[PDB]
Amino acid sequence: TVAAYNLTWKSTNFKTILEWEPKPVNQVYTVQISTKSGDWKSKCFYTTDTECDLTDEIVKDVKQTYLARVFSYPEPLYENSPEFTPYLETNLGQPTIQSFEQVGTKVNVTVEDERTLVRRNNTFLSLRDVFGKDLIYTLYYWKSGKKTAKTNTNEFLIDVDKGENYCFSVQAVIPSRTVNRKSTDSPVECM
Amino acid sequence: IVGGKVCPKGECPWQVLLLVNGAQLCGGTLINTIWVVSAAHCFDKIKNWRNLIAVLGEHDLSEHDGDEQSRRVAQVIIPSTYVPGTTNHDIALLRLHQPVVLTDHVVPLCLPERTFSERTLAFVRFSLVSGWGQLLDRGATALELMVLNVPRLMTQDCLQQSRKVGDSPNITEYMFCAGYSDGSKDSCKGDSGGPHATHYRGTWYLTGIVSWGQGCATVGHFGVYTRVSQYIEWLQKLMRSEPRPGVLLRAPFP
Amino acid sequence: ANAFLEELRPGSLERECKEEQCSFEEAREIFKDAERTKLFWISYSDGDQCASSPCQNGGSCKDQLQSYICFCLPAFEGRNCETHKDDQLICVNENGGCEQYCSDHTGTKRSCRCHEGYSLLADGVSCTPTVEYPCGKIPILE
Ligand SMILES: CCS(=O)(=O)N[C@H](Cc1ccc(-c2ccccc2)cc1)C(=O)N[C@@H](CCC(N)=O)C(=O)NCc1ccc(C(=N)N)cc1
Ligand SMILES: *[C@@H]1O[C@H](CO)[C@@H](O)[C@H](O)[C@H]1O
Ligand SMILES: *[C@@H]1O[C@@H](C)[C@@H](O)[C@@H](O)[C@@H]1O
Ligand SMILES: [Ca+2]
Ligand SMILES: [Ca+2]
Ligand SMILES: [Ca+2]
Ligand SMILES: [Ca+2]
Ligand SMILES: [Ca+2]
Ligand SMILES: [Ca+2]
Ligand SMILES: [Ca+2]
Ligand SMILES: [Ca+2]
Ligand SMILES: [Ca+2]
Repeated sequence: TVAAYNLTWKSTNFKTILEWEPKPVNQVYTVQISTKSGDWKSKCFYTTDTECDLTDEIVKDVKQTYLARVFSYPEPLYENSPEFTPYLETNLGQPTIQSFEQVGTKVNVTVEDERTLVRRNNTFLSLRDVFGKDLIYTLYYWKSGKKTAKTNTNEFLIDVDKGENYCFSVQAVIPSRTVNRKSTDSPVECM
Repeated sequence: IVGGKVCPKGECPWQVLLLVNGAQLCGGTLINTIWVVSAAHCFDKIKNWRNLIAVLGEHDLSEHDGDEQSRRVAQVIIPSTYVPGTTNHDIALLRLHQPVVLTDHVVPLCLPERTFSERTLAFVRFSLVSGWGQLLDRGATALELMVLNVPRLMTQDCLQQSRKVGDSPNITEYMFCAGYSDGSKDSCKGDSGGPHATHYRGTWYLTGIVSWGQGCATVGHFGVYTRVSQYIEWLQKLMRSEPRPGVLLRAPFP
Repeated sequence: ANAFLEELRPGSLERECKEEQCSFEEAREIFKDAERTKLFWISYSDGDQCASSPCQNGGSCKDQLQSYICFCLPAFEGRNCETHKDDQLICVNENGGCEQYCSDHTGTKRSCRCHEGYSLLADGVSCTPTVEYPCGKIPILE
């Protein structure tokens, strides 16, 4: 047998899946995940896939730092994954502009408060519920010349010239972060 | 025990104190009224085999009370594969001349089944190690029974996380590391033979034996314990056997 | 899309990219600027990866750039919610829910057992002491 390698975390909005190599040839795998002081919990028992969904475990506490390892079968050979702290590393999904209403000389651009995989009371918490104040949205618009705005909520209130039509695009951002601080730009919307 | 705390009297009921000629020798673990599991190396320099005593219900070596029960050790069984002066197969099964009385202060630790221990107990992060050993490397032994919670490591991690040294003992499949590499906590020489007990769903089980390590709580090193799961069958078969004429007995392993 | 002579008319996002499928060039004629056209095109032409209905067992698909995300129902997990959480009753998985010993059995459910001095309760998973001083229990704390 050969130990797995290139263990990588694929996480967006807390949907976290561990991936690895190589493509199993006469060998199966079993994944174990834990917190530094917690017990090891097994997942994807004897799977032949080269991936393992660990979402249900990490959403139990997104602020904890998890370590996972992949056991190889024809103590067993294994490889550790990098440490993973959900709250600080899960990628922010592509946002969606929910709407925008013009009121005189101003426009209110609202950003959809998308849900995450974090469960709570039989429901999925929104990106706002999870990050609270650590999350802000940035607006990149233009008169149809670049313009930008920032909000700590899910809405932007900006000035617009009467008659002219504008186009908008937003990004979810967690300023305090060091890695994956921003999501990709949302689709472009035009009034 | 380095960096631990006193085990409140009665909270380490399976802990055994082994003496030779009345002198402190090693620790041990009671697993039933007549049998005690300790470390093989504890007997490397024993001359008077008829003077080995096992004390149960001990706590404070400077005060005597009614929870103490002494028993002559009628037999010391060591694997034929163990070599004095070394570290592999560091385990000994001791038969007490007379069974001890089970009380609130004298209770045996459970010897688990092999697969349960390998598949479940081995992945419980923390376990307790205890004894009246040195409080510091090269220091004095303890008067009151000490206990410490240490995390277990798979051998591959132990090796990768330990300072690569010269030709030191190898970590075999009959051992496992546990503890810390920052020089703060670990068991020590005088704790040898004592239990490495694992708590799982309301019950404690014997998973290891204080065996060896480079110094005690040495930066870049972990304590090493005999991997008891490898000896479950060996132990069970011996406990069902008849005693031999002499005290020392070497039984084949496997 | 382009119909006979429609290109005589000024560019319209609504008539061209919303009510119809517009090519990159058509999009470029509306937005003009290069970066603006690309910012729009990346999402417009990405295609909805949720179209295949990849999320199994009643899960909900959430579209993303060149990917998707499956939100599963409580009793399911996996990239596509393909894993049945109620079908993992095996010994390696949290000791099969057994309080003490666990034995697997192909074809049927795993069974639980206990160490000497304990008996398996009616629930088939728990173990209760059958003696006064069972192993592994600390009297003064019980
Ligand atoms: C360094 C001498 S030592 O500190 O006594 N370590 C030796 C092994 C050992 C380790 C390392 C080397 C070594 C060799 C080359 C280069 C550097 C070091 C050599 C021997 C060692 O541990 N030897 C055994 C006895 C061997 C016998 N049958 O007589 C021993 O002392 N056991 C008691 C013990 C219990 C717990 C710990 C602990 N948790 N911490 C440490 C020790
Ligand atoms: C639906 O389309 C996506 C595109 O990525 C594919 O990954 C799924 O397997 C399919 O069901
Ligand atoms: C999407 O989310 C999943 C979990 C289910 O609740 C579906 O009914 C819903 O559409
Ligand atoms: Ca005493
Ligand atoms: Ca057209
Ligand atoms: Ca057109
Ligand atoms: Ca056109
Ligand atoms: Ca229309
Ligand atoms: Ca048309
Ligand atoms: Ca053109
Ligand atoms: Ca054209
Ligand atoms: Ca898409």
